[PDB]
Amino acid sequence: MTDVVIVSAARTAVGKFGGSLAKIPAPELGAVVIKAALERAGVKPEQVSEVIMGQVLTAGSGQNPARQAAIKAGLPAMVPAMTINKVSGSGLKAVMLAANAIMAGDAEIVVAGGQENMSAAPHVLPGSRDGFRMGDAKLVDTMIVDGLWDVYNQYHMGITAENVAKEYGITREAQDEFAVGSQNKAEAAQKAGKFDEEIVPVLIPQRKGDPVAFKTDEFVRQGATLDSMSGLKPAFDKAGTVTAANASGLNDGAAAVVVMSAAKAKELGLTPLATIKSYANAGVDPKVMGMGPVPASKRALSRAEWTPQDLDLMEINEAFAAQALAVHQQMGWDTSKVNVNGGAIAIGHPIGASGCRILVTLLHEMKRRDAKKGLASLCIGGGMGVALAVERK
Amino acid sequence: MTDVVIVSAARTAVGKFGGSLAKIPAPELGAVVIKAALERAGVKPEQVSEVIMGQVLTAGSGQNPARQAAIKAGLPAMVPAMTINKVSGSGLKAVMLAANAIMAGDAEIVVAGGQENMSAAPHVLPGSRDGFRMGDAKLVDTMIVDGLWDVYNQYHMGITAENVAKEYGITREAQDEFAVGSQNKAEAAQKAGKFDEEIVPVLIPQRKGDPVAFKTDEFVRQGATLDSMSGLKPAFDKAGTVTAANASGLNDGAAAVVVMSAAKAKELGLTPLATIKSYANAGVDPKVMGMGPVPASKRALSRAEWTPQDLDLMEINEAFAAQALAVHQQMGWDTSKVNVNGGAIAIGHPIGASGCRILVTLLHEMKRRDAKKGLASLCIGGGMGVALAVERK
Amino acid sequence: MTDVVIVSAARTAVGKFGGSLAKIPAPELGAVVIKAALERAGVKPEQVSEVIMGQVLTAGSGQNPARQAAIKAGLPAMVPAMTINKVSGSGLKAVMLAANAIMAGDAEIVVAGGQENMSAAPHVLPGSRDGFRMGDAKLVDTMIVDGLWDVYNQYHMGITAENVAKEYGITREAQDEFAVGSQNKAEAAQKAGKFDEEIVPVLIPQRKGDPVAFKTDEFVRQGATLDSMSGLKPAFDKAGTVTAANASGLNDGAAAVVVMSAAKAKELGLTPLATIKSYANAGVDPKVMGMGPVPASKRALSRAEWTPQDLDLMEINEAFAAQALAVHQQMGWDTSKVNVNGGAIAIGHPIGASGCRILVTLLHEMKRRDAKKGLASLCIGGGMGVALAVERK
Amino acid sequence: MTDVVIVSAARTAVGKFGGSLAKIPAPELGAVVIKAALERAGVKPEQVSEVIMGQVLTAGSGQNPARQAAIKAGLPAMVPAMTINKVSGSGLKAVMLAANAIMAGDAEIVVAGGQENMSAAPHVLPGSRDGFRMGDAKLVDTMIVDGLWDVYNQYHMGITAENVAKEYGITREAQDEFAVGSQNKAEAAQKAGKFDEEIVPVLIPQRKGDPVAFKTDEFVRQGATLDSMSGLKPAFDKAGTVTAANASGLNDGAAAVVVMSAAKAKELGLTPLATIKSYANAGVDPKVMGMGPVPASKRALSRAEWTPQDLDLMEINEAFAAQALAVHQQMGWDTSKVNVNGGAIAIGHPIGASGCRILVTLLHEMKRRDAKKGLASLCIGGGMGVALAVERK
Repeated sequence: MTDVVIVSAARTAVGKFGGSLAKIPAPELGAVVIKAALERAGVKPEQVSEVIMGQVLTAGSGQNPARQAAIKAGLPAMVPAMTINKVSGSGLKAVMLAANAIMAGDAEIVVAGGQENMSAAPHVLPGSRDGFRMGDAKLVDTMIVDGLWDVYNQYHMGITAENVAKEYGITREAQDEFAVGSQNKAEAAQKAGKFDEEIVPVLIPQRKGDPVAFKTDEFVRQGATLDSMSGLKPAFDKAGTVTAANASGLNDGAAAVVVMSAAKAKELGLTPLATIKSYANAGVDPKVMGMGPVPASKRALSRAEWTPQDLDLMEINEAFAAQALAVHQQMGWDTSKVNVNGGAIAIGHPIGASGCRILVTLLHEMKRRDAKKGLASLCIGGGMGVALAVERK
Repeated sequence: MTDVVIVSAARTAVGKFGGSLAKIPAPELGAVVIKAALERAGVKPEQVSEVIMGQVLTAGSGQNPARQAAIKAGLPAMVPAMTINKVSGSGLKAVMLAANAIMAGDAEIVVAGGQENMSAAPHVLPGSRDGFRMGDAKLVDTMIVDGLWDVYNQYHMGITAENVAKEYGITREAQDEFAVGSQNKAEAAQKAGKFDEEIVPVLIPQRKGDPVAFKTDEFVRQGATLDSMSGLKPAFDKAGTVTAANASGLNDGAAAVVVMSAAKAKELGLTPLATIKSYANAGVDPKVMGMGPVPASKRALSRAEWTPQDLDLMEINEAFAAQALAVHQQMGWDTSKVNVNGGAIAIGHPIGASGCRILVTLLHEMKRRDAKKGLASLCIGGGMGVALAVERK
Repeated sequence: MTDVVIVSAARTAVGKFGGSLAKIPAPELGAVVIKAALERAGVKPEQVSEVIMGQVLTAGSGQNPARQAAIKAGLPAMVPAMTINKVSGSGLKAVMLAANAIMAGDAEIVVAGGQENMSAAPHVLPGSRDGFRMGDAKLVDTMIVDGLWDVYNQYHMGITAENVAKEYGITREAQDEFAVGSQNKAEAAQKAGKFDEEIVPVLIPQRKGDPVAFKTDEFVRQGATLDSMSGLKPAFDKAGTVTAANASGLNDGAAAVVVMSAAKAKELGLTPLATIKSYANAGVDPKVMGMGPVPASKRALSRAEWTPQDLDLMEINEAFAAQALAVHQQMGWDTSKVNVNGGAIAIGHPIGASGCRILVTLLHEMKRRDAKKGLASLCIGGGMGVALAVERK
Repeated sequence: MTDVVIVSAARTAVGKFGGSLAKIPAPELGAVVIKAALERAGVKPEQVSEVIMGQVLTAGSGQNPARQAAIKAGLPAMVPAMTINKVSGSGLKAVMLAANAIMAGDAEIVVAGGQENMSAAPHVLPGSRDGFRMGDAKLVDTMIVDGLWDVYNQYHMGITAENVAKEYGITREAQDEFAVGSQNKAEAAQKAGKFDEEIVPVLIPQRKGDPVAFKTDEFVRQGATLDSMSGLKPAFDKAGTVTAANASGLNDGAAAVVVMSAAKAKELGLTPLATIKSYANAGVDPKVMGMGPVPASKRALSRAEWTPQDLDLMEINEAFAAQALAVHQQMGWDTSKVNVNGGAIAIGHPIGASGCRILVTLLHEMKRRDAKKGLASLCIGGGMGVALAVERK
């Protein structure tokens, strides 16, 4: 059939919970990256066939957050858009959907990624429409129930990370060591300007002044040490191993890529960043959802006819050190090539955006080191994984 | 390219607002129809490659509503699922994504549809994290803001219907006539048992008694007359034309179809209900979103190399009589072949499910009258349409 | 100092929970009875020195509910008013404060009573001003927390009634005979027109035609039998004696009397309903709050130099059969003189009003029988009692 | 009826909105002053006949806040208590009711005052019991609606201040100058230690450390100048005179006095702080509620047979400089004898407590300077005033 290529890539910086992006709605972050990614590609808004954006947390967001991002980015009304939710998989699954559509001949050019503002997620009042005839009622945190809580077992994602830690023998000390590594890798990449090219600024309005650009991954902890972690108390289970320091955060951000067939890029005179080599999803038991990247990455590698050793660089999302370590244990690949600029423990985890955020990061680093074969993969609440492989000439 | 077929199709009856389905969460509705479509197909749950369900209103619904439906339907954890939101387009867009993934080689068997419980939609409290230092605060109705309110113009979907009525000269009296036709057609279909085959029952628990089977479209008003409608006051604009009787309702329901390649159905010994001939989306100005089906249906017909006159049967969703009538005026096709068993004014409009609900109704009627060429289409809040054409041997 | 007289008495009928008064704010109910009590007394609004109304549930009620009722009853701005809260004692305590003011020469004519709309009580959101940075938050039922919940032991008034039943050996059977007696006596009183004179109609706006006059104690169960109660489940504790049928309900209503010195009444040419003989409060352990009426009634009788046997008629509130029966047990008086027209189990218990409601009922029955000596008393959540004795010449 | 005397007086320091007392519920503030006032007087908890506490904002506070203060202060269950609401009049009115009760013979020893935590007042959800079938709902601020908002005119207390400013010609300049005066007087009293004796410390738990003694009027702004006020935006009306600096604030605190007959204090060997000479209430138009102290103070002076010139010392509450100035203009009294240690503009205005707070301040300063004739008065939302005159031998 047809090869799919990525012609451009952009992300916002990732905001801390209640931080610099907390008052900017997720679609407005999405618009920043859709607009930037098209500019970078040299593609006019009217040439876009569709926009697909992941967003998990949509309570009170208004009709179709992806359409809002597309319109706010300047795209004309003739360009249709769809919002998707595959939890942390969303941002990457959008690119997968774009590739399916191009391959099927349903679309020519697709802007795909994800957008999330966890800070702005509201509380919801279940049963409000009916009323509360007697007795107390509950205001439920949508960020938790819709973003972070397993339906089937009724406990937090952090408990799934405890389950994975026990199953694969991932100790508290190894978690913390992995977490310090991520922070120091991120600090080192940040301090050396390595995130400069991939980040586009978001202008934050200021009461009686000009807006200020936000363009730094403010969640990254500089000068992080093992000692600053090894004393912390477990966050989710009193006898447990997972802490605030060895899990990712609650974060805000967006990321997008522009996708088209290789034949279309050549028709337009565009040199692609990379070819999409393969992609795959996978399902696992919700109890061990952090393991999804294993069967997903294995399926993606098999579709690519690659081995884990053929890879030059990977981005494997760090929702929890416990799960990222188990994944590395089970894949057997070389971890000096994974998250070389740090991961989500340091950078943050805006759930519906991360899938494309890590792809953006992967592509920019590949180019910088002239890596030829890369993979991005993430675990997914409710027991899934997605993985996508890219190849450079 | 690979031909994609639909091998089975099932819907719940549509519940009234606060009616028989009001306490059954949308993913339980989806489960009922996923499970029945697979039974009807003769496809085991472990054969399924992916589930894709639309659901618009997801506040407090828990992680990834489509996964919830899949798991509740008895599908194993290895089967991935994803939720989508293209407003009222969702349930039909789901089927489109399924066909894309089959044609691309990404999936083999997909269960695709939509699910919605508008009755259960809650209120949300924006700003609840920060708190309310002084003064009052708004509890926002998610059904309205997320389902029924245009972002760009900040008014109800009903005003977009008034815009269309004005633009296209659709009178109050023409709307009411249409609406009475739809109710009378739905009444005739009910009395004749036309919906018996497509409807699968939902068992409604009863306090100290056996569950009761809900299996009838309880929103349908039997004995509807013009005099019952022509006296009502307009619902959205005091000088307008759109009333509660010539617009659809707020409703609960779900619908699903099982999709696979023609080669796969042959291998499995399955006789399809139909082949998917073509499909398309479209964008239009949000102010006239009701017109979405015109460019969508023209693109789908074009892709099929059919003309409007080639069609034997259509299902064009009746969000508002005003928009359904403008769509017919612009397409110029034979309206005696449209919504022959009634439409949403009568049956209801569970937004995230409607696009698959109408597909289910189309396919069952096509089979009963031996129609060969069909089309389903819907408008979409924010200014879009989708359309899908099917063909039977 | 002075003899204090009651010149007039009026009450609304008592509304069922969510029933006929549920949409009428408490001060508007209080306005009804203040206006009516003054017309019945022959006292014009500008002669009033003060208005004192009990209201327990005042969340979102607006500034000073008693002043609202006074203004709404047509009293001029020059007449001050005060709201009080002694839980169920409130409505009677108002009368006691009125009589103190008069005896001290602080006031001349006082309208005193209480008003309550339990149906309209809202939920509150504690911590709302600081916000809920992460996690679920509680909407607290003000009816329960402010009206019905013991602060010190953190359980329902119904558990205090279980405590009383156990300590004084009041059995489930005793309680149910008491409760059926109350229903039957109320039904007989309604048939005899006993409440025709005391009740002031409240006009209730209707969907269609003219407002309907609400003027009947609609909570009273006609044709109640022992068999309808002896089989029910306990309402507050598995091992309990207290049920929905042997406790009163959640109710709406108001009541007021007009109070002044005997000398002021003769100077104005008015004939009193009765003279206030004495009154008292008392405190008991919160655990057995239902016994409050014992030390309160003993103190009032002692202040009157009367014996329990001197009484012709008593109104002793029946929040719970369990506590009313223990009160009777400890006082030793003839229970056939008590609540002769039925009590709160049948009529209902609008908490801030009930203390004057029962006095109103007492005074009208005393007149009709030409009884000479009476007493009203109530228990009070948090461990108190109030009692007040009246004499007719 | 003998004279009534005040044997002791105690208050907390006044907290700023969201300040040092913010997390201490009102009845706990109440408890501090009840216990202290009894200790100062030499009265054992079990000798108390009744506790009477003002508290305006009671939404979710639990049953009978006055009783809660009494029990928390260590008074036995046998001591009855009552909460009252006459808005800002509440705390002085409680003393008035205590005096009426002693004169009447009803009580012997009464603890009276008020308590308020405005910081902690929650939001309420009106109609929550019935639910919100469609459309947005409103969370309402109970501080504003129950404490600060005029029922009849539907506007803030600040607007009643603007009414008084216009009607009595009280300029923006005159108001800023008065306000600078109050702040400067309070500053000097803090440096001098004039409040040392009246204030009782409240221990604020620290999380990190031992609990800190809160014992200073932390709202007082030291170094206040005319220049810091004279350019501020009006806070309530655009064409207005009232600002955040010439009005008091939103505050937390409690105060109580112990009251008994002169004969009783002699029997117990107790030296009064003062004799209650007289007291009065009054009503005015809600629109001009700030003038309430005029007729209340004239009525109280009249019952005392005093003239305004007879007074050695006054405490007239400063809700708004606009009304305090109008009150002084109408009474004609010596303003250098009013609020000599500063007033509410500086000290703060915890509404249900302020009427006792100013009395506590009055009594301590009267003793310090050997003043013989004193008076305390405040305005009341909804159009009222209260005044109480005291006399030292």
